[PDB]
Amino acid sequence: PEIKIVNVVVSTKIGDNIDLEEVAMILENAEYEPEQFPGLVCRLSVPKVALLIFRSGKVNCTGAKSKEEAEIAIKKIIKELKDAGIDVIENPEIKIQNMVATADLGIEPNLDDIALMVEGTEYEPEQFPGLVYRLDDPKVVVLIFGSGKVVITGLKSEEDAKRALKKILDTIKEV
Amino acid sequence: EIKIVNVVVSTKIGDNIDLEEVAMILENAEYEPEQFPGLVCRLSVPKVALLIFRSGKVNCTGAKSKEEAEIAIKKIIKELKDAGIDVIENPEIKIQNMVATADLGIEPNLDDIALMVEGTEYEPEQFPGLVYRLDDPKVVVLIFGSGKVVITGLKSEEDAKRALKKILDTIKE
Amino acid sequence: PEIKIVNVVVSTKIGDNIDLEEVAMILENAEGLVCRLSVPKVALLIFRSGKVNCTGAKSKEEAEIAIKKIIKELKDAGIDVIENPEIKIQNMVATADLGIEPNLDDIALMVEGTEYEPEQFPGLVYRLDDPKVVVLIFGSGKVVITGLKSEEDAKRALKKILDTIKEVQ
Amino acid sequence: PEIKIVNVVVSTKIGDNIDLEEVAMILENAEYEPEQFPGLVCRLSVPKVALLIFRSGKVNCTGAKSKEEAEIAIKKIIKELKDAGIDVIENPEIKIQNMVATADLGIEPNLDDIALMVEGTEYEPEQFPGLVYRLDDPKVVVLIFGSGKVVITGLKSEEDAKRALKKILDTIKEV
Repeated sequence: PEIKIVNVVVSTKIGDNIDLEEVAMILENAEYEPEQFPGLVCRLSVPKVALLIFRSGKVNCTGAKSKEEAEIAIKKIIKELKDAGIDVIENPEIKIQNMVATADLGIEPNLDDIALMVEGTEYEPEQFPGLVYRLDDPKVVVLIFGSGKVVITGLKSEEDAKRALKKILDTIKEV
Repeated sequence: EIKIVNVVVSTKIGDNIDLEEVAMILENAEYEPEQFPGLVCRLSVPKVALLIFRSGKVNCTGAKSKEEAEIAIKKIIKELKDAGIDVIENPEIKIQNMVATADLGIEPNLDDIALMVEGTEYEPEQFPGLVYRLDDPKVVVLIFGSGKVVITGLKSEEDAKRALKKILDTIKE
Repeated sequence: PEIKIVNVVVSTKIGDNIDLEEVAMILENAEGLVCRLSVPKVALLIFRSGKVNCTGAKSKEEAEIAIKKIIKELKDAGIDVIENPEIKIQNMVATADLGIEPNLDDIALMVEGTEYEPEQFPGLVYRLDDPKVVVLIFGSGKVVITGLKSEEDAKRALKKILDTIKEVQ
Repeated sequence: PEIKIVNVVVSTKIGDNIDLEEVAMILENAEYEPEQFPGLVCRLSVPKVALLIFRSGKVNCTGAKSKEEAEIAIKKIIKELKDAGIDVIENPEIKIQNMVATADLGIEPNLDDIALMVEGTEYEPEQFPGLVYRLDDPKVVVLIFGSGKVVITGLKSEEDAKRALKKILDTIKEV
């Protein structure tokens, strides 16, 4: 009946007008094909994250379990580039773009009843698992599974995750 | 390329509905006034469910189309009217939601998309498929590794096509 | 404080390998090829490459109107054009009011990446790295933010500016 | 067109754990409000330069016409603190952090032309005088006025100011 943040998506900027051809030589597991895509994708083994680095120096990062874990990943790559003589932003702003939270309702819900009794939900066991439920405040998408597991996506903060859960729990309560 | 798999519809069938009597009239009707104030009636063929309130409000799920829902509703209304309940004979049926499906034709790289397209969420350990929430039109899109796309929150088949176009354009752009 | 977008610069592509000398025949006004519209009041610079640059629009949508209107003219004269081309914001000017009149000498000493020299230019110049913008701060408290690619970035820029200036006064 | 340096911003470190209360006791024109702001401000009249001094020993100095002028001012302050019995480094290295350079194009530029034809420029005469032009090498901000006056900021060296001027001139030439 409590929020667990399980993954975050973060944006940052680690430099300006970066030479991606040089970056691709420095970094490990760096995929760079300028004829096919503009960005460079770096998949870190430790921590287990993927980073997309643009010539502008903007970076998108997926896979981290938390902001702090994304921060380690980002700063590890900043150090690699700095050490190789790239001009970097050494303590970048790490902005949360998305958070994914889980909770367990503690009961196995009847998704057919929810789908019929709660407005703005959909459910089609043949097409996808679980029930989809969009909230307007906070602006999230909620997935509720037969196990009682709940997944909240689109979140901007842990506080919003808490607000989301209250609303979910209060709506399910009638049912 | 858009196929509608289910609809959710609403209607208004009357004003002062005695749910206890409705429960006597309809087969397989779930009514427990203390727990929830609405009556549930589930049909097996078609696999369609109605929720009926004392206010006369009706919600309906499980139908493949608005027309199939309308047939379900009309049948139930006739049972109630014949028993003596004051109901509206031809109520207006309003689409509240849909599940629409499409195929990309390719097996997409969801990792790339989650990395490359802002406003998407992909966490395969939680849920298969990428979640892509839109505002114009206001829909939730799920994209699967197979290339299957499910579009939910729709109010019409034409918003589905707007949604699908924006999806395809974004994954290109 | 609220941000006002005062101008945008947008780029697009209306095709490839345009013959500019024959474009000046179709579009009234054409000094690549410079074209000036009255409604909306915008200017467009078209290269043979197909690239278009546009200044003067209040918004992306105003620019979109001007580009679409000149596309529809080129189309009819037999030039091969893209009808709904992707338009991209290249720059903006955003303005805000701090809500206080700042001490520009205080900021120039106490905040790094600022310069101030009233005899050469009015206002204090403040460079940010993320978002990568140039900010002009005036004694009136008025700020001008340039180098922007989005309104979200203008919001992010102002938050950082206000926060740094709160630390000064 | 020739570069004139009009001002410099310099930094240095004058010691390790400087007692700012005692610095305020001896520097005339010293502003120190530790509850409001951690640094001490000293504003010199001759020459018109200002210093910001931190407990870390970090010093930032604005107003000087040159690095040397700034160093002279800093050493005068150091002598007072040394004379006062405050532990200071007597031979600090003065680092240029910023400079304002000016030049004259020799022509009265058509700023509207430049705003259209040169990328990374902005011009909004109702909001500010001059056209704003950012360079990435050297990393500077340039303001160009209808008079032909050019101001270059963000400079780390006089040599970089010259390199900036060549690029500005080359750009205007193409317009």
